[PDB]
Amino acid sequence: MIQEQTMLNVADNSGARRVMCIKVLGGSHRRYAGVGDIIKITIKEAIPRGKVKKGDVLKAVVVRTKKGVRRPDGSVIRFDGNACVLLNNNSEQPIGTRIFGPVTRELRSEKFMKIISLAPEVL
Amino acid sequence: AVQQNKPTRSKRGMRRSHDALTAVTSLSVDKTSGEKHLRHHITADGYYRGRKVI
Amino acid sequence: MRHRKSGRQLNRNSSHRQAMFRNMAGSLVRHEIIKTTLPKAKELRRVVEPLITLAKTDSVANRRLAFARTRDNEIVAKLFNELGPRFASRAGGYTRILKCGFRAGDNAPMAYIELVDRS
RNA sequence: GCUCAACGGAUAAAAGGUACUCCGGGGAUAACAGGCUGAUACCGCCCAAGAGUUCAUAUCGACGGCGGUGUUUGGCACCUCGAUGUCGGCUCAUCACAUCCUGGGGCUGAAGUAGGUCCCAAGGGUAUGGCUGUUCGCCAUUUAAAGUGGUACGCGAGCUGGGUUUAGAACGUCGUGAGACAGUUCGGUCCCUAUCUGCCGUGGGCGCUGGAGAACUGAGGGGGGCUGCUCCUAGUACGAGAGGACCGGAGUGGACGCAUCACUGGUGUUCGGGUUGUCAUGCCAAUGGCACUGCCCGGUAGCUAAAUGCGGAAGAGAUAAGUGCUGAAAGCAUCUAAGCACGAAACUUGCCCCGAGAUGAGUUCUCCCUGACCCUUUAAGGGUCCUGAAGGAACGUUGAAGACGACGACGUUGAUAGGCCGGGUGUGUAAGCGCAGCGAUGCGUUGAGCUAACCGGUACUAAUGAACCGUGAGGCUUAACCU
RNA sequence: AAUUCCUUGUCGGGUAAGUUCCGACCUGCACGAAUGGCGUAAUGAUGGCCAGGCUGUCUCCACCCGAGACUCAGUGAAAU
RNA sequence: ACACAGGUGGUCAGGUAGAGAAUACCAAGGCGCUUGAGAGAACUCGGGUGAAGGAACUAGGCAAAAUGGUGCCGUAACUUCGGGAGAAGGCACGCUGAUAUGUAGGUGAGGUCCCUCGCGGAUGGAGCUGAAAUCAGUCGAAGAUACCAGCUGGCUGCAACU
RNA sequence: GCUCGCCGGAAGACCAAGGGUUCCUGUCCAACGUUAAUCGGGGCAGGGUGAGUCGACCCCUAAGGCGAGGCCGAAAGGCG
RNA sequence: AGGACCGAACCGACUAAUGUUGAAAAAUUAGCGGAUGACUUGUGGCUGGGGGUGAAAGGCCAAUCAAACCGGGAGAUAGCU
Ligand SMILES: [Mg+2]
Ligand SMILES: [Mg+2]
Ligand SMILES: [Mg+2]
Ligand SMILES: [Mg+2]
Ligand SMILES: [Mg+2]
Ligand SMILES: [Mg+2]
Ligand SMILES: [Mg+2]
Ligand SMILES: [Mg+2]
Ligand SMILES: [Mg+2]
Ligand SMILES: [Mg+2]
Ligand SMILES: [Mg+2]
Ligand SMILES: [Mg+2]
Ligand SMILES: [Mg+2]
Ligand SMILES: [Mg+2]
Ligand SMILES: [Mg+2]
Ligand SMILES: [Mg+2]
Ligand SMILES: [Mg+2]
Ligand SMILES: [Mg+2]
Ligand SMILES: [Mg+2]
Ligand SMILES: [Mg+2]
Ligand SMILES: [Mg+2]
Ligand SMILES: [Mg+2]
Ligand SMILES: [Mg+2]
Ligand SMILES: [Mg+2]
Ligand SMILES: [Mg+2]
Ligand SMILES: [Mg+2]
Ligand SMILES: [Mg+2]
Ligand SMILES: [Mg+2]
Ligand SMILES: [Mg+2]
Ligand SMILES: [Mg+2]
Ligand SMILES: [Mg+2]
Ligand SMILES: [Mg+2]
Ligand SMILES: [Mg+2]
Ligand SMILES: [Mg+2]
Ligand SMILES: [Mg+2]
Ligand SMILES: [Mg+2]
Ligand SMILES: [Mg+2]
Ligand SMILES: [Mg+2]
Ligand SMILES: [Mg+2]
Ligand SMILES: [Mg+2]
Ligand SMILES: [Mg+2]
Ligand SMILES: [Mg+2]
Ligand SMILES: [Mg+2]
Ligand SMILES: [Mg+2]
Ligand SMILES: [Mg+2]
Ligand SMILES: [Mg+2]
Ligand SMILES: [Mg+2]
Ligand SMILES: [Mg+2]
Ligand SMILES: [Mg+2]
Ligand SMILES: [Mg+2]
Ligand SMILES: [Mg+2]
Ligand SMILES: [Mg+2]
Ligand SMILES: [Mg+2]
Ligand SMILES: [Mg+2]
Ligand SMILES: [Mg+2]
Ligand SMILES: [Mg+2]
Ligand SMILES: [Mg+2]
Ligand SMILES: [Mg+2]
Ligand SMILES: [Mg+2]
Ligand SMILES: [Mg+2]
Ligand SMILES: [Mg+2]
Ligand SMILES: [Mg+2]
Ligand SMILES: [Mg+2]
Ligand SMILES: [Mg+2]
Ligand SMILES: [Mg+2]
Ligand SMILES: [Mg+2]
Ligand SMILES: [Mg+2]
Ligand SMILES: [Mg+2]
Ligand SMILES: [Mg+2]
Ligand SMILES: [Mg+2]
Ligand SMILES: [Mg+2]
Ligand SMILES: [Mg+2]
Ligand SMILES: [Mg+2]
Ligand SMILES: [Mg+2]
Ligand SMILES: [Mg+2]
Ligand SMILES: [Mg+2]
Ligand SMILES: [Mg+2]
Ligand SMILES: [Mg+2]
Ligand SMILES: [Mg+2]
Ligand SMILES: [Mg+2]
Ligand SMILES: [Mg+2]
Ligand SMILES: [Mg+2]
Ligand SMILES: [Mg+2]
Ligand SMILES: [Mg+2]
Ligand SMILES: [Mg+2]
Ligand SMILES: [Mg+2]
Ligand SMILES: [Mg+2]
Ligand SMILES: [Mg+2]
Ligand SMILES: [Mg+2]
Ligand SMILES: [Mg+2]
Ligand SMILES: [Mg+2]
Ligand SMILES: [Mg+2]
Ligand SMILES: [Mg+2]
Ligand SMILES: [Mg+2]
Ligand SMILES: [Mg+2]
Ligand SMILES: [Mg+2]
Ligand SMILES: [Mg+2]
Ligand SMILES: [Mg+2]
Ligand SMILES: [Mg+2]
Ligand SMILES: [Mg+2]
Ligand SMILES: [Mg+2]
Ligand SMILES: [Mg+2]
Ligand SMILES: [Mg+2]
Ligand SMILES: [Mg+2]
Ligand SMILES: [Mg+2]
Repeated sequence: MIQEQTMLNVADNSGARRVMCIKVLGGSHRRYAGVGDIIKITIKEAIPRGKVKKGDVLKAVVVRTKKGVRRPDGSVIRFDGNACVLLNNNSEQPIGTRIFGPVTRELRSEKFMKIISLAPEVL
Repeated sequence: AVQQNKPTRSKRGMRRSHDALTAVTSLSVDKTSGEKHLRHHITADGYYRGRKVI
Repeated sequence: MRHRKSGRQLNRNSSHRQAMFRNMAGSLVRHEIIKTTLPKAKELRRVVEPLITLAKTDSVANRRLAFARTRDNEIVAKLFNELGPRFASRAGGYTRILKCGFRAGDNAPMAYIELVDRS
């Protein structure tokens, strides 16, 4: 359940560590963002020398959520923090070449095949 | 919030029509004491369904 | 809302309702019959009948729990000595409610709650 | 003898402030609002000089002209000053179409996607943030779209008081001065228990023509009507190419609503446990009371959303713009005058709910009492005895029903409530005893003890024998049938 | 600027976005030197802005505990 | 104006915790505050908790929420050299035993010498009270465990400050 | 009478100011107590306040008032 | 030592909420500032209306103050309702 002003960590290695969500894509009055939902974020805390800098605005995807996902059988998979992976505003493709931490099987799709492969663990 | 015109005795009586009282439909009589008491209650002496409790 | 719930506030908080019920149960055990309002006489059963079933099995832990619930040694002793064997054959139904009528000061319903084995 | 010039001349002689303010008055007279008109504002229409590579009208439109709304700034001051409370914001909406999207269509200087203009269409929807008190407006990022206006520039007996607008103080300016500035800055009491109309919901009385208990027909009314993205058709139609379809299907989701607690969680001061201070139970142990539930840790049922199921329709009828067929007036032509057909989220049905007080008071299956007497006012008459039915009402146990009413279940021929047995769930090895350790403490008895609203059972207790209301074959006229 | 109508004057900093804030430019409608000017260590129930934590302020409310509101018994007003 | 949630000067000051007249629980002592009962709708007030975000609400962090005590290390720009500063930030806190059959310390007897000789002094430790500190162990998610009990920093205008 | 809860640097005990029988007993329930009431600071009757050591009275004065005569002032009167 | 610090009695009233025909003709609860000094308080006295006082708000002067209250002029006047 990600919304505006939500502070997220960064799973990739593009040079960011803390980001702030500003919009959720999908339609009108769209307030909640789960895993696999494209959102738009700004960068608040970034490493000195990285692929991005502070103040940049770009799209991102959610791979981990403290609220968690719900499998059809009822088995809910939660986490201990909210993390996201950066993308591009035009191509919607990841910037970094690594994915820290595990991911969820509710993320795999023709658009995110480059995230599950780089993730060391898939749930 | 206050009235603007004085109501009438007719309207007052119409309102008070539902403020009446309903009497007791019927009373109960003890089998052995022959008194008159309320339904499912005890008499003034201590009788209930013929037995004595006081 | 109130759906499938239980218990009656009786315009009192928990710390007052528990103490009032404890005092009423102690008085009922001491006198074998009392007069009170009908809702109180109905809610006292749920406190006194389990308290009698506890005394139906004599031991140390049961007496300690009854003392914790009542705070009256002279009441718990009687409960474990007399009421125990007296109601050891009854599977519940240790109280009998008889309506008394009403009251003058508040016109509230009144009723006598007593033990079935009293006379 | 007086520019008494305010010149029929109030004194021989006289300036200002009040937001510290006060009285009598005025809607005769001011600002917001309401009213009349529409100079202004907005919109619509007419000729066509032209722009438009030629070509006025794909799309704009001069120099000019004609109209509509009463939406802005405005004119008059007709209602209100023995008070109609005012800008903006929050909640709450409703109506209109000169429509932002969705729907259908015409033209195009429309190859296709994407577009421009115009007609019909209000069924639905119509964004979150930074700045500012701000509507407005600038910017960031979405959206299928982020509409125009009216409702006392909607809504303060619904909320707010940021500004404007009282008394305090200051800055800049003016005034020699008290003071003044829709110039600025700091701070600065928003009362009302609803009498009537209205609305959301729930009931009592009576009537529907004998009464009672049930199931319905549905006149009529209400609720909803929104759509994105991906794939197939198809990288096909189209296009020298980048690019990229109409129609028709499939799937998954966003905002909205209805329903529910099985699952994921919150609450759960009525369950269990940890722990601090203090008091008490003659004392240890063990407990109880208080200190927000003392502070916390989990958590039963129930209620819940963030949780999961479902819906927006398909289809039919009549249609607007529009496209047509045949076809004359007008020997041709022509969608029309006769006739026929297609055609939109607009309309009526279709989906759900209420609903015969629908007084036009409806329909159907059932149940119930088939006894006698007298009196004037001779009748839809009055009274007496006997009778008291079907059924209902009242009291009680009560409910996942409920403000009180009302509704549902039960009442000794009974599981309705309470209690009890077993189980389940939750909390987490109860008290006591023994052992080890100087001791705190741990270990075995022991997944023990306790266990609210849960389940399956159990008359142990409370729901009593009664009594009460409600009657005794049901009006007149006419049509058919049987006597 | 507590002073600037034009003004949200221009640039830079902060924010994804800053009519509010800070540092500069001077074109001071209409600053200015005891109706005092500049700065200033400490202080303010002082005005404004930003940040860390913090949370139902909110997203969007939900449950629970008590007092009222609801019914019954008694007393019993008011504005108009 | 009321048997009114207001105001009114002086004295006495108990115990356990505790720095204390703060706060919690109590003793002597005094009260349940002159309408009650019932069910547990909307809505109002005083509160408690809360799935994810954490000021995005709002004129405005208004209100609400949050740290909050002792000991110790340590603490910037600036400065009128006093301050800022409790700056910021960080660690230990319960209980038992040993050190020490209750330590350091405090109080201080009987019995000893002389003595102007008594309400006297040196010697002496009996008995009583009594921290704080270290080590080891132990129980709970949490040991300043309840009440009480600073949010902090940076920029800036005004007034020096009380 | 048996239990529950509350204040306890008070919601306890003495007083000075102020009030003036409200103190105790018997009795009453017409009006008062925001209900009833056998109760009460409500009605009626009766009783109760004992000082050489407390205070007041008294001695002495401060602020301050009055003020023999006195000074001043149209009367009143003002100051001392 | 401090017109020094935190924080009770005491004094005051900065914010919010309740209330606003209130428990109260300015209060209640949660917070708040001073709290050894330009402090507060008890008793008594003095300063009075064009005057008194005023760390100065046109504030206070007995719930009343841009000139207190009572009586008198007085049946002020009112082209006003
Ligand atoms: Mg009128
Ligand atoms: Mg009535
Ligand atoms: Mg039940
Ligand atoms: Mg009550
Ligand atoms: Mg308690
Ligand atoms: Mg002359
Ligand atoms: Mg003339
Ligand atoms: Mg006037
Ligand atoms: Mg007029
Ligand atoms: Mg006007
Ligand atoms: Mg009008
Ligand atoms: Mg041409
Ligand atoms: Mg006008
Ligand atoms: Mg007016
Ligand atoms: Mg009027
Ligand atoms: Mg007005
Ligand atoms: Mg149209
Ligand atoms: Mg319509
Ligand atoms: Mg339709
Ligand atoms: Mg901000
Ligand atoms: Mg308006
Ligand atoms: Mg308004
Ligand atoms: Mg009105
Ligand atoms: Mg204001
Ligand atoms: Mg003005
Ligand atoms: Mg000006
Ligand atoms: Mg109201
Ligand atoms: Mg009816
Ligand atoms: Mg559930
Ligand atoms: Mg369940
Ligand atoms: Mg749970
Ligand atoms: Mg809990
Ligand atoms: Mg639950
Ligand atoms: Mg205890
Ligand atoms: Mg013990
Ligand atoms: Mg106690
Ligand atoms: Mg033809
Ligand atoms: Mg033809
Ligand atoms: Mg549709
Ligand atoms: Mg179990
Ligand atoms: Mg054990
Ligand atoms: Mg235990
Ligand atoms: Mg054990
Ligand atoms: Mg075991
Ligand atoms: Mg059990
Ligand atoms: Mg300056
Ligand atoms: Mg300006
Ligand atoms: Mg700028
Ligand atoms: Mg500046
Ligand atoms: Mg100058
Ligand atoms: Mg100046
Ligand atoms: Mg000057
Ligand atoms: Mg000079
Ligand atoms: Mg000068
Ligand atoms: Mg100065
Ligand atoms: Mg912040
Ligand atoms: Mg009521
Ligand atoms: Mg009257
Ligand atoms: Mg009273
Ligand atoms: Mg009082
Ligand atoms: Mg003490
Ligand atoms: Mg409640
Ligand atoms: Mg809370
Ligand atoms: Mg908490
Ligand atoms: Mg939360
Ligand atoms: Mg929890
Ligand atoms: Mg959380
Ligand atoms: Mg945070
Ligand atoms: Mg904001
Ligand atoms: Mg906003
Ligand atoms: Mg605050
Ligand atoms: Mg403080
Ligand atoms: Mg400066
Ligand atoms: Mg400034
Ligand atoms: Mg100052
Ligand atoms: Mg200065
Ligand atoms: Mg206590
Ligand atoms: Mg105290
Ligand atoms: Mg008196
Ligand atoms: Mg008397
Ligand atoms: Mg007395
Ligand atoms: Mg007496
Ligand atoms: Mg009487
Ligand atoms: Mg009375
Ligand atoms: Mg009274
Ligand atoms: Mg008396
Ligand atoms: Mg003496
Ligand atoms: Mg003298
Ligand atoms: Mg003389
Ligand atoms: Mg004199
Ligand atoms: Mg000081
Ligand atoms: Mg003051
Ligand atoms: Mg004030
Ligand atoms: Mg206070
Ligand atoms: Mg304070
Ligand atoms: Mg202080
Ligand atoms: Mg005095
Ligand atoms: Mg005067
Ligand atoms: Mg005078
Ligand atoms: Mg002034
Ligand atoms: Mg006054
Ligand atoms: Mg005044
Ligand atoms: Mg005068
Ligand atoms: Mg005269
Ligand atoms: Mg007169």
